[PDB]
Amino acid sequence: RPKVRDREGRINYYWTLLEPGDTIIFEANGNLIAPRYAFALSRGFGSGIINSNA
Amino acid sequence: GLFGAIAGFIEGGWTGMVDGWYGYHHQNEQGSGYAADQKSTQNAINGITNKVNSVIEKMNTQFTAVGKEFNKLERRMENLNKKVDDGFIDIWTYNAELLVLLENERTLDFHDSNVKNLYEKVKSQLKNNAKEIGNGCFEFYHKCNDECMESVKNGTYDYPKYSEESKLNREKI
Repeated sequence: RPKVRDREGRINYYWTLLEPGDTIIFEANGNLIAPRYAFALSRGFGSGIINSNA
Repeated sequence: GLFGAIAGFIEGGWTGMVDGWYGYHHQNEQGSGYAADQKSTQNAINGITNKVNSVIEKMNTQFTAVGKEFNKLERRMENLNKKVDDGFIDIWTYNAELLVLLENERTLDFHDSNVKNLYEKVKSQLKNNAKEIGNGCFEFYHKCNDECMESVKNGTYDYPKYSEESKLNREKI
C-alpha cells in the first residue's frame, strides 16, 4: 500500500459487543492483533459527538 | 369581553332561555317570557359547526405503521427513526394546543360579537322611541303589546306609527 505514516502495510480494526453469559472465541495461526483490554459497560442512550475547539 | 357585551355591560346570562343562544325578554302588560332570535343563533351554529368540522375533517391520515425495529448495529438508524417520531409529536402537540387556545378565544369573541350586533340592531330601530335602561334592556315611551315586540324580533318595527306617543312621553323625562 502507499506509505501512510511510512508504512506499506495495514491493520484492519474490528470490534463487537459481548452480552452477558455469552462467550467470545478467537482462533488464529497468524496475523492476529489480539485484545489486551476490553470495556465492560452499561449502555446509555440517544446522544452524539461534538467537533469544536470551544 | 373583547366587545364589552358578554361579561361587559350585559353582566350575565339567562338560564331560562332554552330556545337558543341569543334572544329576548319582554315586559308588556300581557306578560313576560323569554324567546330566541333564531336567525343569529342559527348563523352562529352554522359558523361554529363549520369551524369544528374544519379542525376535524381536515385530518387526512394515510395507513401507517409507526413502529420500526432495529438490531444492535443499527443505533444510528434507530435514533433516526426516534428522531422522526419525536419531531412530529413535538410539532403536532405544540400546534394543536395553540390552535385550541387561539380558536377558543376567537369563538368567545365571536359570540360577544353576535350579541353586541344584536343589541345594536334593536337600538337602530328605537332611536327616540325608547331609552337605554340598565343593560341589554330598553324602556319604551309607548306601550308595546306582544304584536309590537314580535315586530322588533322579526326586524319590522314600524317607527312613525308610534312616534307621536313617544314624542309626548319623552318631553317631561
